[PDB]
Amino acid sequence: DAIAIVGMSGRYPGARNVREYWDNLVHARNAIRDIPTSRWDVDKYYDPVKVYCKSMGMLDDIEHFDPLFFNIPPSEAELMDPQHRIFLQEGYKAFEDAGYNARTLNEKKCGVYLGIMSNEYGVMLNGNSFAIAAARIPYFLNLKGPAIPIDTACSSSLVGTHLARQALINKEIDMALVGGVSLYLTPESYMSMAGMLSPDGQCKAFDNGANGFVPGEGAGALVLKRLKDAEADRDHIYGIIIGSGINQDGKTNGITAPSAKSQMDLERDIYETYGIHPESISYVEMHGTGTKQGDPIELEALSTVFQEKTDKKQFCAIGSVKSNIGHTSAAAGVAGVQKVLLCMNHKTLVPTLNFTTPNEHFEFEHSPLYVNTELKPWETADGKPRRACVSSFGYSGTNAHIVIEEYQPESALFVLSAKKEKQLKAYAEAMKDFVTSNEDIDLEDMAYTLQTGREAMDYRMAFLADSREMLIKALDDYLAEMPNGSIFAAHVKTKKSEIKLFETDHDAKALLQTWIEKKRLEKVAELWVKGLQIDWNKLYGEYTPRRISLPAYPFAEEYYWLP
Amino acid sequence: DAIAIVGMSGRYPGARNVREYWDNLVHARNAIRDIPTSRWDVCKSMGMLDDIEHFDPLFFNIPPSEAELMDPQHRIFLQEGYKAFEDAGYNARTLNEKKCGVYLGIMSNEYGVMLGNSFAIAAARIPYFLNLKGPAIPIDTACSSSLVGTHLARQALINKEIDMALVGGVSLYLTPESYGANGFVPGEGAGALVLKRLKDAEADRDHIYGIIIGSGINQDGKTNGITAPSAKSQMDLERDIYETYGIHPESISYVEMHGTGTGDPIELEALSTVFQEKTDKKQFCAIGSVKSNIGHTSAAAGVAGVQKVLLCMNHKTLVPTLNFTTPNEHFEFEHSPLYVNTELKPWETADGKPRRACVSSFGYSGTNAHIVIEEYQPERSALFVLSAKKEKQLKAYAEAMKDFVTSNEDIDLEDMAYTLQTGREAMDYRMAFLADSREMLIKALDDYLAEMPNGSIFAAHVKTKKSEIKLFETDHDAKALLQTWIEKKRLEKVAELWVKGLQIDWNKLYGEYTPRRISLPAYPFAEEYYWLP
Repeated sequence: DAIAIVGMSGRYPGARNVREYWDNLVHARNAIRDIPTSRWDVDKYYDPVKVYCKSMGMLDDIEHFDPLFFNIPPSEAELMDPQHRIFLQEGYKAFEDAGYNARTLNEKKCGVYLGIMSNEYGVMLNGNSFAIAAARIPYFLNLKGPAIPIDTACSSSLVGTHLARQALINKEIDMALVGGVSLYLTPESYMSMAGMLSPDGQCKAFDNGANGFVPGEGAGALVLKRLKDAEADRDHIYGIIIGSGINQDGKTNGITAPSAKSQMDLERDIYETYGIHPESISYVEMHGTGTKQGDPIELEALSTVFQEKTDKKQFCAIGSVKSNIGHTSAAAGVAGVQKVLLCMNHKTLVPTLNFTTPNEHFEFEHSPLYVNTELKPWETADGKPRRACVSSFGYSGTNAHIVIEEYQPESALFVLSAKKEKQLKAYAEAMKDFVTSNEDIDLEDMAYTLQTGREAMDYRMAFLADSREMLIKALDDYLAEMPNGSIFAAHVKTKKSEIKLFETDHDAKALLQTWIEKKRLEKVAELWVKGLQIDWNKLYGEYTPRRISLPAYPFAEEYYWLP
Repeated sequence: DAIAIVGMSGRYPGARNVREYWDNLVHARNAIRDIPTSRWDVCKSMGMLDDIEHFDPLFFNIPPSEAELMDPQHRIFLQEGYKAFEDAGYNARTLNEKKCGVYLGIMSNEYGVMLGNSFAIAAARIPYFLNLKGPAIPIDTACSSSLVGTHLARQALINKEIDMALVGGVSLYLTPESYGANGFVPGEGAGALVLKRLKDAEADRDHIYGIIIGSGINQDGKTNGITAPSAKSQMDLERDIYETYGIHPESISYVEMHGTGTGDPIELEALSTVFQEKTDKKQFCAIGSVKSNIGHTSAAAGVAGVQKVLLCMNHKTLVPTLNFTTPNEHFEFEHSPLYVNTELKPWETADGKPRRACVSSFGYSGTNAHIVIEEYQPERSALFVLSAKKEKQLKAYAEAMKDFVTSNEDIDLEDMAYTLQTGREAMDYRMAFLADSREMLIKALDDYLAEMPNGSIFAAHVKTKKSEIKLFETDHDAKALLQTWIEKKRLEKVAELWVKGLQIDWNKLYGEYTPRRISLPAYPFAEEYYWLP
């Protein structure tokens, strides 16, 4: 039936994570920049009539990787496509976002479906097959569901989402990591213009001045489960997928041209199959690439399908994040889904950019659709959950469309750890920023998540806090190395002797168990940082807190490029 | 009634301790040497102690600079006295505030003059260090000093004025100025005994070397010259003691004579006459003098003799008296109760009667003493612990224990561990180990000394491990775990924790078999040189 999205991680132009992404969207920020010479020299390729676009939605630090975290030799890192490296990181972080760790994922029937469409690094070098790109994560975490790369060009990550959904419903897997990754590493590839690119370097979605897309980079992952399992497992749930479908354009006027009829059929069939009335939908994240013939075809298709069922006018907002971050290709779908989920969570619609005058080839006034250019509350009538769609179409003609529905749910001991001390310090900084930014965080949920939803690694710190202010001060104290009697920190390999007593002796265990049961948190904390395994469940009686989204591991930022 | 001797320590010519002393006596060794030029430039002979300058002032909370200003007589007795307590199995903790008297025989001031150093302070050193509360009295009755002290301590214990007494003597010969039978050769020495009422010693489960069943002191009075002896006074002394305390001369089988080798014939006649008043029996009582081995140890003479007698009783063995070829012309042995023993032989007793002996000590000032001693007749892995105030001394302690165990094939391992646990202060530098046999024990100590890794051996400096044992000191279930460990089996765990500084309740290791304290090697003091500043 319904598929729950229980974890996400995103890395897009101008946004190192989904929290920065959200902030940028709310503030209607455009992340497209001129291509710097550190990538390539546009002047050596630029011709205005060769490349005729000098702009890109770019990721920062595409060379950074933490190979030691993944048990990969540093020298092997140089030989890895950064698309592989970046997804390995984001994919991992999605799991941690959900509150799952290596221990809890071991032997899980989790499928991995990875959108990917380019091979630039591999060619530059003359391990880097699509097949291996997908298999990296399963190999690392010991997952047992199929690992499949999907190259349907720009629809890739949405197509993957469909396949994962069907495998989950058919009970072939019990979890799914779906995502996409796209980088533009060479003048040659980003180049193919074929007439595709805008000379102004913007995706002018829905606008009469639409004249092509600007290439964007991105890497995004989702964690999917059956809704029934997600509720039983007490996951935190971003939203639910209540319908999806994929099809083909077939014979068009040129293989990269779109088909109105196919787009209508896709959308109509989905709504009919899953009993979804177009009136129930209030936002659509369009493919919306800002191409002159593509935009009006998409608009006309969707409008027509909606109008078949309803006379209501201008009830459904449309937008495209490609207006913000460019066309992130294989990662386009996951970028779009993540926008909609964030919109749902905050009950807020955000502006679509670069829209001045409606495309002449489509009339909005008598349409169910309207272009939203406002930061405004996402209103819903009665009790009803918000519903949205995401479309993604590829140049090869393979189309995807999913329907997402809002999910409507019915002193603490803080522990942190990392594989190196430097990353532990980075972790504490990320948590401090997060708590600073999120004034309403549930302290018990957060602590519970750090306890049960993160792997205890070798470098540890812990502390007590009963308030946001106390929490922030503890982290500040830790970071500033200024003495605080409630802060504990150790390297586990150093302390083995100081812990053995509680591991072997019968009365010491019984003491430790009593400590945990009577909530003697200082004592539990001191021992935990030293490496003692704590049964966290014992900390909780009638009331158990819930896992929530927190910042994920802050990987070492080590530079690896061509050998 | 009876007084138990529950601790002893001794340092005599040729003997750094009471075990070497015994060995020397058994082998009829003579410790008299020519006086070297390092003492002074030269009678040219003396019974000398070795390294009289050596002291461990830090152990005793004394500034190293003060040590140079201390009479070495004070310093050496401080050490020997302390070791006597440890021999008995008592430590700083268990002695704190005890009503223990200190009676110290001392009769010279050489160092003070050469240069704090009063007799009054000499006696008070140990009480000050250990916080004892019985009177501290120095006794100068010349060569009878330590035996006079013994008498006074005995009377105080019987009157219940004190509950313990440290009695002792110390004599050094530091200057040329203060310095067959032909006179005596001067000897140096320091000795101490620990005394208790017998009833207390048995209730407290002390180990008991022997019991004092009679003692007396008196004066020569008017003699022909103040340093001459009085046959009559010696007789009266001995008779009065035997009569007061119901002691029949026939029961006595050894007498350690004053026996300075001058005097001799008067002592022989006196004792012989007193014995003969009560018995016709001939040549039943052996006589000797340890002054033939070690010289005339002066203030320490009494304690040296008492220790010889106790060692004899313990080993049920009589040892040779030396330098005897032909009897003194002025006394006829053949029809006497007395005979000079020159043999190493079994000390025989009839029908399981306890052996009895006497010690006589007579001073040049005319103050005499005589005491009567009776032999005392009493009715799995272990955890061995050692500690010292410096690592160097811990190493020396381990060596001393290994030698001791090597020399004593019949040591009770449980008793020894028990003594190391309860009868020594746990100090800052620690080692511990398990053993279930003599061989394992010796091996462990060897391994420790040779620095050969051994999984049964644990060692730590306590100041370094504080953070590591806190986990056990305050928490209730950690204590329960420790109590389960020590209540009871894992010993390895108790050992690891103990060396790190955790206080253990040694009693809990024992359900209703409890082992007994025994004599073991005492602290091996740092051997630092201090002399005139």
